[PDB]
Amino acid sequence: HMESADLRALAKHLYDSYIKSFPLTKAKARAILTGKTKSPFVIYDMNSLMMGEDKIKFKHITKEVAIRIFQGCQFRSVEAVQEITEYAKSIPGFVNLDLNDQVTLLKYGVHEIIYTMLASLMNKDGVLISEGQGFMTREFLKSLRKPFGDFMEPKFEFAVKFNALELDDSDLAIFIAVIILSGDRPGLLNVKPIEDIQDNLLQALELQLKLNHPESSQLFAKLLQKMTDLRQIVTEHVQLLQVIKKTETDMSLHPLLQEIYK
Amino acid sequence: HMESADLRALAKHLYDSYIKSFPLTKAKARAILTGKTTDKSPFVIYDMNSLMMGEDKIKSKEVAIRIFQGCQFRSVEAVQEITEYAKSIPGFVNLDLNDQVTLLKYGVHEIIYTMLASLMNKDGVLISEGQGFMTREFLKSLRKPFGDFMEPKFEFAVKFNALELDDSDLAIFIAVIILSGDRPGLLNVKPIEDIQDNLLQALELQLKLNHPESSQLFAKLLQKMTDLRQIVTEHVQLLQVIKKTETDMSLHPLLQEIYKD
Ligand SMILES: N#Cc1ccc2c(c1)c(-c1ccc(C(=O)O)cc1OCc1ccccc1)nn2C(=O)c1c(Cl)cccc1C(F)(F)F
Ligand SMILES: N#Cc1ccc2c(c1)c(-c1ccc(C(=O)O)cc1OCc1ccccc1)nn2C(=O)c1c(Cl)cccc1C(F)(F)F
Repeated sequence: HMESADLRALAKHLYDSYIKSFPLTKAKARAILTGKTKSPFVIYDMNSLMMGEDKIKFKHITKEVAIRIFQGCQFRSVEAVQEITEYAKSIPGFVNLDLNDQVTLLKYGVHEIIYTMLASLMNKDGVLISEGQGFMTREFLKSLRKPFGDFMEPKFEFAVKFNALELDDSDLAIFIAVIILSGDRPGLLNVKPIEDIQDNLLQALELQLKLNHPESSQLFAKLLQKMTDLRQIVTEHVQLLQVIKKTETDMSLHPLLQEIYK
Repeated sequence: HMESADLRALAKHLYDSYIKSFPLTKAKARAILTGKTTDKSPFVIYDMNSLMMGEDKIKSKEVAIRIFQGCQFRSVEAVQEITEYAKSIPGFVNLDLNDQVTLLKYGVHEIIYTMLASLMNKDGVLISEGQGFMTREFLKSLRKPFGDFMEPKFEFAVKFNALELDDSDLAIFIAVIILSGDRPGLLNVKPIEDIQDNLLQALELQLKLNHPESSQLFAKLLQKMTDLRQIVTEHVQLLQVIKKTETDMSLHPLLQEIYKD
């Protein structure tokens, strides 16, 4: 169906575009998390949060602290959506799809991709922020009041298991493309070219994982099994947000801000 | 990890055990559903009157309850058939005993949905070992919550059935579902994953040999193991709500144990 050279070309194409599209790759994030490269500024409690937003001055972080961090996660997610959207245009065939289907694939895909790429920034002890210039501890995030603490912890829980696959950026670039080209998103008009592109991406991912992880038994199957979960986690996620909206009233934004985050 | 001759041997073993464990294969269900055979034709239940004729042909409760209890009775038998099949999977009975219980507890429902599809087409489902056929339309028109309890099974089945898997494919697929290392509370994840790795390898080769023109059927089938997780969760959220409303219903103790947490 496809030749190995075409699959390697597709894989290289996607890695290159993935490098241009996302500000902090997994390779650089890991160097920061491990201690293998200016230490990031560490946020571990209320006082160090206050110094970090007065020193680094995070555009997301800057009345109650738990609310402020939660909304900072939203600000960054909105940024990620545009980065993923630009990445999608580099996937071969994507821009030739019907315009409504492009929108639909992005609309229902970004949540899964944001979770996936968040893991690249996370270890069991915390998460990089502001392009790796800061590090906020898991314990500080989990200890936020209300439901905000239990909103943060499931991301870490997923990340630790996903990170045990030890995927690198060239693996992730194809994996992310596969998620986008999901022919079962609701309301798609023309499923057939979407599945045709996804089939080529899956062949590419399969070959990429055998060449890059030749000792990792059935990694391909295990990664698709993670694409199973991601569906669940995302559904859990939206049910968490809606509960927050109906319970909390200290969370009103300028109506324009609400529209941006709609 | 395993060689192809070993993978083909595992596939044949599993298909043999599957035939021995499940009385109504997909091959026989399809022969019944397709027809042009006088001897295998089912009696079709499509409304209240034909249900009552069916009990005098195929062989005090409100109709939706009676149908619902028929589903439970057969689900319990399915659990029994799946348990018997599971013990034939190499390595399964050598696992920690608590993990065997745990794998069955979280696996039977996903398997029941998978094998229910074999009995289904877009118009209804085989019952009574294929002697009867109850229409989708009749099931969906049951009152209360029972009508919409039936329909999602059909929605999954029409999509799963588009893969056109036969029984030798399904025997390996079902084994993979059972040997899932991510079930909550497992004690020894690694020996389960080691078994699943061999079953996945076996499934991969089996689908390439049996569906050589079916591009990426392996990946599409594992993606189906996605939905199944969703369907099962919707199922229990319906089943519990029904439990809280209806008391003319009692669940079989085997099923009761499975749904606890
Ligand atoms: N620790 C943690 C934590 C917890 C919940 C989170 C996130 C982080 C993030 C997130 C995603 C991507 C990136 C990135 O740099 O690539 C950075 C992120 O946060 C950095 C950050 C950490 C600490 C305080 C402020 C910001 N997103 N998010 C969501 O909740 C989320 C998700 Cl996963 C998917 C879709 C939509 C959303 C959201 F809109 F609702 F936010
Ligand atoms: N159409 C349809 C329909 C709809 C809901 C159903 C079922 C069928 C079945 C079921 C499962 C396996 C088999 C089999 O022959 O292998 C047969 C089945 O039904 C046949 C049949 C249909 C109509 C009237 C009488 C019998 N089970 N079930 C459940 O609801 C179910 C499930 Cl999936 C898992 C666990 C527990 C349950 C239950 F206890 F709650 F019932």
